[PDB]
Amino acid sequence: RVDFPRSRLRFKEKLGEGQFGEVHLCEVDSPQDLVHPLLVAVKILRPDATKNARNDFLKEVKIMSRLKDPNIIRLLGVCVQDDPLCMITDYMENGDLNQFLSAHQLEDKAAEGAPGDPTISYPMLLHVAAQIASGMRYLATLNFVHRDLATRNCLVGENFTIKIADFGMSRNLYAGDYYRVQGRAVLPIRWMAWECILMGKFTTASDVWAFGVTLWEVLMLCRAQPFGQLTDEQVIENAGEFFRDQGRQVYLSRPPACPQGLYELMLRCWSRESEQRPPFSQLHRFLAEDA
Ligand SMILES: Nc1ncc(Oc2cccc(CCNC(=O)c3cccc(OC(F)(F)F)c3)c2)cn1
Repeated sequence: RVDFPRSRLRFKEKLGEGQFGEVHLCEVDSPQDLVHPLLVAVKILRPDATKNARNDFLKEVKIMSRLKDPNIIRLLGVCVQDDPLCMITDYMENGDLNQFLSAHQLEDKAAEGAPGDPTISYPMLLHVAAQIASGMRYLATLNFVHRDLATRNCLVGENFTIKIADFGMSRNLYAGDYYRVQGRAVLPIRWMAWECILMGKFTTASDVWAFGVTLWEVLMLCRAQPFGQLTDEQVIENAGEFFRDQGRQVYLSRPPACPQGLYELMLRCWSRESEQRPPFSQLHRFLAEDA
């Protein structure tokens, strides 16, 4: 099945960089002809990319080809017949959600405002969170497990639209969010269900746990790291307390912006029993309909 026409991509700005690739903002004139212009993001494999990096790139494209939802990153096209390998996706103009919320302050306003405005309202936070829940609801229907849900992996577009993505665990900006040990998978422990930390297997139910923490982030306006006053080792030992179930495990505290009713739903996402955690359809309905 034919590549996207590589010649159509007019490169404008370099958005980001990794040791293997770089991401660019491109515009596409006359998107009408493709069966004023469209902005897209493209990830391109750098010419010095190892054999292993190329393989990972091709697998990433295949994985991404599964996912077709308004609130998940979308694979618009590819250029892989020739080099450099190219992956084309939605451009989300307001960047990653963690940096976005970090730059905002909470205000009680009836004005929807703009993503550029210095403040954001509580109803809008609920709307951000609902969109993530809706994305995750879709992934759950495919039994697709994300494994790294967090605000650093979400993107914000015009009019506060949200898309879930996955940028890997290697960005220096978020190094503090990962627990690294020689010979082991890198783990986002502060977002991980206890059974994930102890046994290393991920499920939709552990994605629900991570969503609870992602919700906590959003309601904190990303002002502080989950369990930020505790060390990595204490976070890992906390998973042990969940397993022993002697009532000594600890939870994230209620954000100021978070009403008690919503907090109680958040706490359910952190149920010891995976089966007692809310399904994403119920999480989505609560945020979309129940404030
Ligand atoms: N400004 C701006 N605008 C848009 C932008 O986005 C991208 C730009 C270039 C490349 C990508 C794709 C990265 N790969 C994934 O996201 C990925 C991979 C595997 C599974 C996966 O599952 C999931 F969708 F469920 F998460 C997701 C996104 C970034 N910056």
